[PDB]
Amino acid sequence: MERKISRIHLVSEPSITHFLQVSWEKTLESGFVITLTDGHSAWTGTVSESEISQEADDMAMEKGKYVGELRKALLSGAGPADVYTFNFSKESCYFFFEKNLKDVSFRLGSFNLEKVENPAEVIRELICYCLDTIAENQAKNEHLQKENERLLRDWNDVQGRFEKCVSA
Amino acid sequence: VMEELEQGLLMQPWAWLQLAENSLLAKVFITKQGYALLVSDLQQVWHEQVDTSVVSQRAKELNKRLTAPPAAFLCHLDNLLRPLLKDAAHPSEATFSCDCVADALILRVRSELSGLPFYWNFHCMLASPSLVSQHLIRPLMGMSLALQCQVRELATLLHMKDLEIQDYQESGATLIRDRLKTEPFEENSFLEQFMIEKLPEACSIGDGKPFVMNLQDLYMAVTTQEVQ
Amino acid sequence: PVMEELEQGLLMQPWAWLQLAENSLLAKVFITKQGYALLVSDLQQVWHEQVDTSVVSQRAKELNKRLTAPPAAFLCHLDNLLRPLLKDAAHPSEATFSCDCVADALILRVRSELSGLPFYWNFHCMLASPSLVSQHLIRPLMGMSLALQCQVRELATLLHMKDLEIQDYQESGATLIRDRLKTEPFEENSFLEQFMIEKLPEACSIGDGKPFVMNLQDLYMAVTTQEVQVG
Repeated sequence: MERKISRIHLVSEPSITHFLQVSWEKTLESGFVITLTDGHSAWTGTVSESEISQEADDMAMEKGKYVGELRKALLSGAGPADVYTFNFSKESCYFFFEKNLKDVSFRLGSFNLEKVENPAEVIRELICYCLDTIAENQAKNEHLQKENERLLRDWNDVQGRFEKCVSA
Repeated sequence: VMEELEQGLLMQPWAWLQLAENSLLAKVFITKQGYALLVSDLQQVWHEQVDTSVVSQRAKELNKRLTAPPAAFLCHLDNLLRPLLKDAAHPSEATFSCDCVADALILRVRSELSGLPFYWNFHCMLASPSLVSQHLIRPLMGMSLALQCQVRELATLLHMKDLEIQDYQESGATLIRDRLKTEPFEENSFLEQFMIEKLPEACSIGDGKPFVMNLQDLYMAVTTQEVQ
Repeated sequence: PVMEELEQGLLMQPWAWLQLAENSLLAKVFITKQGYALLVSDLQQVWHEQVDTSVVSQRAKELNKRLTAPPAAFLCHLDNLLRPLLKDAAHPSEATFSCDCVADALILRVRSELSGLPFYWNFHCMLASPSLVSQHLIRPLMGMSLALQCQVRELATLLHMKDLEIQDYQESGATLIRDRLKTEPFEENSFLEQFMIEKLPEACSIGDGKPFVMNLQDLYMAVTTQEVQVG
């Protein structure tokens, strides 16, 4: 159940940053659940394989390229020169994202999100997941540092032993 | 506005186009206010002049998700087309396909910009007799006349060089390299030899490639002179 | 088959200059006992016509009544009247020519005196099809241009060989006697640069088409024959 949290700036409200959480089971192709929050309200939607296939067919391109573009846009995997614009109509709860290219734009995708009666629960879940991953990464880094220190010490000792033996 | 497109198309050279094991000769002039295209296959000629409004109308229907102004679309199309027309054997990211329905040629170009698809179709109807004449017949006759004048100048220069060589031969010495001896140049004999030996290959238009590769500067100069 | 022979004959024939009452035209006519085929142009539009014995007889009866002639005799007389004019101009003709450019069609009226009696004919030439126009004007002209370019290249190579021979003569302990007979080295780029700015404006003027018929007809005929033989 892979998850990814990214920060975006909607054109409608550029003075604040929204958080987009995308969760998928195995791969983005199969489907994913997205959640857009701003600290006070949350909107959750789901996209299935059928919707992705229909969008790819409508845009008339291979599924792989569309999946790659979706990964670059939603998961914040953009390259050195790649601008993506996210629009969200709150009154209609319609969230779409497009790729900006000079003076032209491509409507990369669109979904119809729905409000959740308890944004607090999802906010707390997101914060708890962030804290858990932070702790896990810190523990892994500490273990790796310990291993590196041990390896360095052993390497130095073996180097000294070799220095003695070469002259012996 | 409209006249500028016609003048630009007239002042443009022919380019070779390859598509689905087929060849075409294309002249394209694209500006922010529209474009003009003329495509020939040595048997028929099709022409298309297009303005910004129709560009937007066709683009919004071909690329549903593309939100672009006519100027940007035209600039992108020009940047995509000019490199291919200028020369071949380059990173051609565009695929071309031509089809005839009843009397008009539909030329579809499909490419990718920033990895996203981009389509454009030229619906070029048969060119009018005046346009075809002005673009092919008169320039070709002018080029032929200019080449004949060049041949006459070359013959005169050869005659002068032969006179100098004869001066040396009659009053002078012998060449150290006997292999360099050259026969006197006779216009009638040279023309006869050319006609019976190399005319069949020289006059082989083929699919239009030799016309583009060999003489295009002369065509441009003749067209410019005709304009003035 | 008769139509095919007429088409082949028209293709073989060379262009000729015709001087009407006010204007001028480039024309190619091929007449046989089975009918005729004509192609006229004015460097802006091309008109074509092709008629068979029946059409010829109907037109002869409707235009010049009181004349009872078979179509073969009428075609032979038309050939006798037209061919001398096309072969050479500015000679005793006594055959008035006129043109009327009706909407999307042309009418070429020819009037003559046949043994001292009136003889009228009209060519109803409609706009020529793109295929015929291309085959008759465009491809032959491109072939002629390519052949002339090849001739220019050959002459340049000959000039280069002559320059090499002159250099050998000069280097072989020689001394030119007549200094005036001194040809400078030949450079293709310099010659082209001089030509394009000195003679192209006057050498690329087609005018009314007279230079085309007066200069580039043998090459045109050869190119057309080669194209026919190829296919």
